[PDB]
Amino acid sequence: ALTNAQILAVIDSWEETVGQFPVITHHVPLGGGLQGTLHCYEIPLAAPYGVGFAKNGPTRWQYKRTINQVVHRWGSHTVPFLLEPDNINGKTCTASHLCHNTRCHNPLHLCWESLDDNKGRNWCPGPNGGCVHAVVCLRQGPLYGPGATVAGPQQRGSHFVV
Amino acid sequence: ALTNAQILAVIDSWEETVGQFPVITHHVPLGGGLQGTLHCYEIPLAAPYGVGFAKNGPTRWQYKRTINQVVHRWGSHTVPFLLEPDNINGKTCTASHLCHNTRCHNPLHLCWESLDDNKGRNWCPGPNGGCVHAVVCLRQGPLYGPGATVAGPQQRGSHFVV
DNA sequence: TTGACTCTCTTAA
DNA sequence: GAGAGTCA
DNA sequence: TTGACTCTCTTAA
DNA sequence: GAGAGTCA
Ligand SMILES: [Mg+2]
Ligand SMILES: [Mg+2]
Ligand SMILES: [Zn+2]
Ligand SMILES: [Zn+2]
Ligand SMILES: [Zn+2]
Ligand SMILES: [Zn+2]
Repeated sequence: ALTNAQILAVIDSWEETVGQFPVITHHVPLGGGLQGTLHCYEIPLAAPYGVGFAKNGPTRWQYKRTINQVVHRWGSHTVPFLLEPDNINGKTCTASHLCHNTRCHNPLHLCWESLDDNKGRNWCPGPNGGCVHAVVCLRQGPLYGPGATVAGPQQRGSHFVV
Repeated sequence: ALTNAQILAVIDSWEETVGQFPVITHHVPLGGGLQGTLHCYEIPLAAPYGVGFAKNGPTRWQYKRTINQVVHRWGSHTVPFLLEPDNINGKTCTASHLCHNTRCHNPLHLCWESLDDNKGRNWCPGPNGGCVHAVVCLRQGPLYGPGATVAGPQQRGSHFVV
């Protein structure tokens, strides 16, 4: 098994490498009609991505290090959380983008939470619009708003009551 | 089937059958510390379900009718919306439970919207807690709340800014 | 040991 | 959140 | 014609 | 949102 020291060295090598990813300034809604700025550290669109990084899907990457002749590989956004519990309330912990930018590997834009918590951030009103997430959102969710519902509740007869 | 008359006949037959399903009272959070009551018309847990209905998954059903000597079949919750556009902004329209109760087939608890709009209702603060859905929620979403995030954004070094 | 690809999988709407 | 096939 | 099962699929985190 | 294989 990797020791704590070895895990800390993986996190440090990952941070070193990600810290050299292009830093992109994004203006984002915070909720309440306010605008803010996020600084995303974006993995390149095509190879090479950076030492240890490889793309396993359109918006999926992995980080790989070989320690004492053994190859270790992690989801590319999971590395900041290698010293954390990997489940909570019986649910698997996932890397969760507070900036909603998959290419971003800025650990200040990531949290570690259930997939349900992760998904729900997509619709959050944001840190200035009423976010109640205990680990606060950095921005209004990209899908927040009135929606585009095509048809609402309706009946042709009188068989139903709400 | 093809004709508007045939489609109205399907909707009317579906409503009559669903209207005979047991009416179950559910007390629900509305947001804002308020509680309300919904009347769900719940398909039975096991066969027989009702004329035209059959279970294709743990919480999936289909409605089937023979028209023009051919079998026409639909997802059980899609029938109220057979005269509506089946897409919006290039996204497929889905039946979406405002009561978040899949066995319920009350059309006064259903709307017709993108899967994204559908999902997002799970986290809505509700009609008395700030729901902004243009087709208003009937209750606070079951996943609304602070979440259970295990670890927040963090870095070991000084490579990153928010 | 490393890069750049390949494949399939999980969840809950 | 879906569509479609196999039997009786 | 109708009922009661079976299977896999879609989406975007 | 994930894990793992192949090849040089
Ligand atoms: Mg996310
Ligand atoms: Mg729903
Ligand atoms: Zn970011
Ligand atoms: Zn939030
Ligand atoms: Zn209902
Ligand atoms: Zn709502």
